[PDB]
Amino acid sequence: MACTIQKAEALDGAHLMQILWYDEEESLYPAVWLRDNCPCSDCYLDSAKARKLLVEALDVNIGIKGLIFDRKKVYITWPDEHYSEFQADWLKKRCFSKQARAKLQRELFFPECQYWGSELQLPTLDFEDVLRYDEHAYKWLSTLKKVGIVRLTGASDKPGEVSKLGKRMGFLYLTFYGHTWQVQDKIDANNVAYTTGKLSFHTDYPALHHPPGVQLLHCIKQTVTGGDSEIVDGFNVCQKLKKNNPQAFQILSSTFVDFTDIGVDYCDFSVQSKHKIIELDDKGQVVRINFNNATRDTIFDVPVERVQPFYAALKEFVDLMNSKESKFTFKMNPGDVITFDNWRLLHGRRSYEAGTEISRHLEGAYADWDVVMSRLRILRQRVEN
Amino acid sequence: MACTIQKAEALDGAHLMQILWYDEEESLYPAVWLRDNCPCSDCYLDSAKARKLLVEALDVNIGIKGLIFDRKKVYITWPDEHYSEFQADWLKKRCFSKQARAKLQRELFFPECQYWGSELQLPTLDFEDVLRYDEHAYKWLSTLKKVGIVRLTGASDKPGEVSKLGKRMGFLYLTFYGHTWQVQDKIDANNVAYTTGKLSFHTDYPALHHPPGVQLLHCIKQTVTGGDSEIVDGFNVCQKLKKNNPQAFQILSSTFVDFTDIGVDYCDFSVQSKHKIIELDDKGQVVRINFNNATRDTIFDVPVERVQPFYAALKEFVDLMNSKESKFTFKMNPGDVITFDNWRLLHGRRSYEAGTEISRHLEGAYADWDVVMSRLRILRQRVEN
Ligand SMILES: C[N+](C)(C)CCC[PH](=O)O
Ligand SMILES: C[N+](C)(C)CCC[PH](=O)O
Ligand SMILES: O=C(O)CNC(=O)C(=O)O
Ligand SMILES: O=C(O)CNC(=O)C(=O)O
Ligand SMILES: NCCCCCCN
Ligand SMILES: NCCCCCCN
Ligand SMILES: [Zn+2]
Ligand SMILES: [Zn+2]
Ligand SMILES: [Zn+2]
Ligand SMILES: [Zn+2]
Repeated sequence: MACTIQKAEALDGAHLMQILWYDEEESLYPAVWLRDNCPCSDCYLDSAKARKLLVEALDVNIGIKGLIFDRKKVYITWPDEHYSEFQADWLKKRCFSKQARAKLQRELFFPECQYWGSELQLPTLDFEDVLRYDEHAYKWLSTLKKVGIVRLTGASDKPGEVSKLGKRMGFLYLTFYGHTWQVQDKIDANNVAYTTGKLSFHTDYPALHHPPGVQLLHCIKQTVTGGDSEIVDGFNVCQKLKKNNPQAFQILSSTFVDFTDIGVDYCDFSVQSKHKIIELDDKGQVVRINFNNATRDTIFDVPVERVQPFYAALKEFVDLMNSKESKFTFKMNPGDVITFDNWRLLHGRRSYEAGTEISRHLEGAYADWDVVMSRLRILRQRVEN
Repeated sequence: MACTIQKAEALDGAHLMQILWYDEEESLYPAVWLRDNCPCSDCYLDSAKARKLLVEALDVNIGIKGLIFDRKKVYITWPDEHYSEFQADWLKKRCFSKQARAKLQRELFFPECQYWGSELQLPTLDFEDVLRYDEHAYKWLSTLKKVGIVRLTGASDKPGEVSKLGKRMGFLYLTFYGHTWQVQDKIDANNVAYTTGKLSFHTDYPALHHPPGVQLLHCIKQTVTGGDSEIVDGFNVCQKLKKNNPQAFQILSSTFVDFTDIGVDYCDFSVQSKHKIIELDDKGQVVRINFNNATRDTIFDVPVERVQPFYAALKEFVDLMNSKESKFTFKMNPGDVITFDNWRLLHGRRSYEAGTEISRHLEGAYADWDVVMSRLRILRQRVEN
C-alpha cells in the first residue's frame, strides 16, 4: 500500500511529478532530478552504479512531456524524446519529505550515539569470534560507532593482531609512525608515548589535518607498576562544558590551535596543522575533538589578549575530563585489544616505572572512519540477509 | 638589533613579559604561555621536540616571580620556584604581533597561490631530476602548492613510476582502488574512469569525507583517437561564480550533496559521504571543491523546493568551468606524469574509441597534503642549507 502507485501525474507546469501511494500519502519529485537520475544505459553505467549523464546534458528547466504509470513503475517521455522508467520502491525510498530523507540518512550513517561517563560498561567481544563471524564483527563495528569503544579479548600476546583486525575492516591508515607501531619505552623517544611517563587525556594525531578516526591498541605486555588506561567521552564532556561554561566552550570551539610533529620514524617528517580543539559542524554539533597537549605547538597564532583566556578555557575542559563522573579507568592485559573512536574519545595512560627490560608493550594502528563505515554497511546487509 | 634584547621586564601584575629589542621594537609574551612553553627537561622532551608539561600543572593565573636577562636570553623564576630560560631568537620568532604571526604562518603553510585560466604555462620538470635532486623536488612540490599542477616528463612507459614519486614524497594514500590503479577500458567497469567515455570536470573521490589532496597520473599508453586532458583552476572559477552569480555561489557553498561509491576493487566497498561542492573555511575562503558527477548519489537530502535551484546553480558552475577563458587542454604522451592539487583543480578527459586491445593506459595514485607539505618543509630546509 505504501510502495504501490495509485496515481502519478505531472504538475506545476510539468516541473514536478506527484505520486499518490496506495496508503493515500503523496510524494513529490522534481522533473530535473528525475531526468538527472534516469537509470537507462545511456544515462547510467550499471556495472559501476554511477551516473554517465553530464551536467552539460541536463536542462534545468525541463518538464515532463508525458507520463503513464502502473502500480510498480512510472514511464516518462521528455521533451527531446529521451525516455525513462522509474520503479516505485526506488521512488519511495528517495521521497523528499523530511521523514523519508531522515530515515534514509540514519540507515546510511548510523547516527545513534550513547553518551557515557564513569558508569560505562566496557563493551567486550571475543577477538577470534569477530574475525570468524559476521554477526560478531557487525556487533563490533556498530558498537564502536554508537558507544565509541569496544574491547576485544582473547587475542594472542604477539604482534600481528591489529593487522588481522585491519584486514577484517579492509585496510589500516598509514602514518609517519608506520602501518602499525610499538608503544614501549625507547631510547631517544621520538614521541612522549614511547616513554614511561603519564599521558593525560588526548586524541591521537591532531598534528594531521585529518586525524585517525579509529585507533586500535593491542596489549602484548603489561606492567604491574602502572600503565592503567583512562578514557572519557569527549562529546559528553563538551556537552557539560557548554552548560557549565559557555564562554570556555565558545573559545575552544572558535580558536585555531597549531599542532606540530617533527622527527624520524617510518620516514622523516615535519608536520604542522591548525584545528579548533572543539570542532563543530554547520549546525553547531560537536563532530571532532582535536587535542594533544604534547604536540600542541609553542607557536600560538592568536592576538596576545586571547592567550590567557584560551588557557583558562582549556584548563576548565581538562578539569571536566578528569572529573570522577566523566572518567573511566581500566587496565589492559596481554591479549586485550581496544578499538575506539579517536574523534570522540580522549584517552590516556598512567605512568609506570622504567627499567632495563621492556615491561610494557602495546601494538597500535589507525583506521579511517570511511573504511570502517563501509565495512559496517556491508556487514549489516550480510547479517540482515 | 632585532633579535638582541635591550630590556625585559614583567608587567601587568607580572602576567606579561615585555621585551624591548635593540631595534626599539617591543614584544609582549603572556606569562602563562611562557610557563606552558618552558624548555627545561621536566617540561619538554627534547628527543621528541614535545611538551611533557600537563595542562593540569599549569596555573592559568600565573605571574612571573622574578626575571633577569642578558642580550640573548631571559631567565625567569616562577612562584613555585620552577625556573625557566628562553632564548632571544626563539622569542622573536614567536612574537604575538600580527606581522610576526603572519610571517611565520606563511613559512609553515606556503599560502602563495597563482590563479590561472587558459593562459596557463604548464609547469614542467624532468622526472629523473626530481627523483635525484633536492633542488628539483623542491621546485616540484612548491610549484604544485602554488599553481596546483606540475607535469613531469621523461618517465618510462611502464608501471611503477608513480610509486617512485610516492616514495620521494614519503608514501602514497591507499584507497579502495588500491595503492596505485590502472586507468584503462575494462569489462564490467567498476568506475566510469575505466571506460572510453568522456569525463567532465570533476575532483576525484568526493565519496570520501577526506578526498585525496594530490593526484598523480602517469601516461603509459596514449591513443590517437581522443583522450586529451583538460584542467581548470577551481579556486579561480569559484571566484568568478561569486562575482557573476552570488546566489549560485551561496547555494553551492551551503548545500550538502550526497556522494556514493559501491563495488569491488582492492576490496569490497560501500562508501557514502556528504560535502558542500564549494567548501569554505571560517573566513569565507574556498578551501576545497568536492564534485564528481558520476558519484553524486541519486539520494539528494534537501527539501523539494531547493532541488531545482541547486541544479541551476551547478549548471552555472559547470558552464564557467567549460568556458574557453577557464579551461586548459593538453594531451599526455607515454612517459609524462601529471601531479596536481585534487582539492583545487577539476580535471577531465575527452572520449576515445574502444577496441579489442588496450590503446590507452594511465597509472594513478593519490597522496595526502600533510605528507606532501611535510616533504616540502624538509626539502626547503635542505636546499636553503
Ligand atoms: C606515536 N603514536 C603512538 C603513534 C601516536 C602518534 C599521534 P600523537 O598525537 O603524537
Ligand atoms: C577509479 N579512480 C580513477 C581511482 C577514481 C576514484 C575516485 P572517483 O571520484 O570515482
Ligand atoms: O600506552 C597507552 O596506554 C596509550 N597509548 C597512547 O595513548 C598512544 O600511544 O597514543
Ligand atoms: O583518464 C584520464 O585522462 C583522467 N582520469 C581520471 O580523471 C580519473 O581516472 O579519475
Ligand atoms: N508498459 C509500459 C511500456 C512503455 C514503453 C514506452 C516506450 N516509449
Ligand atoms: N647567567 C644567568 C644564570 C641564571 C641561573 C639562575 C638559576 N636560578
Ligand atoms: Zn536515460
Ligand atoms: Zn594516544
Ligand atoms: Zn620547566
Ligand atoms: Zn579523475
